[PDB]
Amino acid sequence: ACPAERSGHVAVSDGRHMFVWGGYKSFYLPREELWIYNMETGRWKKINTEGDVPPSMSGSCAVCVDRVLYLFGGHHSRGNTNKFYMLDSRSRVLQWERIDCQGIPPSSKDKLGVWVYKNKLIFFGGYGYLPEDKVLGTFEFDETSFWNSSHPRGWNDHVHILDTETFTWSQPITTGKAPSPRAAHACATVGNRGFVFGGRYRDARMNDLHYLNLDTWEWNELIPQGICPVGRSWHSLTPVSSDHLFLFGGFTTDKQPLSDAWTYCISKNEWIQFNHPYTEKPRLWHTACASDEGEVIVFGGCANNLLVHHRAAHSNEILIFSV
Ligand SMILES: COCOc1ccc(-c2nc(CC(=O)NCC(=O)O)cs2)c(Cl)c1
Repeated sequence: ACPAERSGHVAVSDGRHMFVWGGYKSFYLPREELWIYNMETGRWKKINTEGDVPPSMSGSCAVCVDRVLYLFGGHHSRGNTNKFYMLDSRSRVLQWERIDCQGIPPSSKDKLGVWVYKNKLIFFGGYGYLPEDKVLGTFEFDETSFWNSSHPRGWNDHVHILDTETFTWSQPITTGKAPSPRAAHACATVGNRGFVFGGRYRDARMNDLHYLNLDTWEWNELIPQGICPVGRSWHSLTPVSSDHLFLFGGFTTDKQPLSDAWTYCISKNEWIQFNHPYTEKPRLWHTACASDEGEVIVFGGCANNLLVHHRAAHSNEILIFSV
């Protein structure tokens, strides 16, 4: 009929159709299901996948390139993973493919972000286990995870490249000052600039903005003039044009669910707050996808503090923002 409510799912789009997989609610959602939303008509459609179906997961990182889907990472019932999957959505019953990649993969983690640039999928940050061996960057343990679970976890500032020409992992030699290790940040790509805003680190949910030059591997920090959005994690950051990123929702340091929306103007280096009718619908750990008609499609996520699991208000609403 319609997709069940969920948080921490993935959603990717080609501008017409939005593909939704995974997430959890109050147990993980069925791993074989793939929900497809038509951005032009508003109808959903459920299909069942086969092949090397990934385990049902929260916090995975997914992209849609040339109508083929790539999925990295996430948290399943036995923990975090660093496996890589692809799902060709061009043609026949769709088959997931686990890709045995070459090179040193990233550590097993979730709640990260990715930038697409030509043949490269570029992943940044996240939360998961200590890397099996030293990795270019820094890993910072989360104290609370030691006593809660068998395997402690922590945040990282790693940058990894999966080159789709050969499916080989590598780490670029970056210059500049990289952002601190973080998870639940939001990543967005415009041209050769890989933007990242916000995220959780230590005891803070941050408000800084940075971009990585995807042609020179140089980190730059952006300091916009005037009023800026409150620091947050579990928010969405979506390119809406060559010159504007759309920001919505999330979760403050003081654990307040957010319903504000902003546009970040790249050319002017300025934030502009966006009026919308969903002020009473804060979401965090939702997804957001841009349509070819200048809209942003938000789905799922939780309306309150999802860390109180027995009171968590997960959603299956579609919120349309006209930009
Ligand atoms: C597998 O079911 C999902 O339910 C959850 C939801 C959240 C967490 C946590 N994530 C962190 C790391 C972080 O930066 N979290 C982002 C932040 O704190 O703003 C600390 S607690 C966990 Cl383990 C399980």
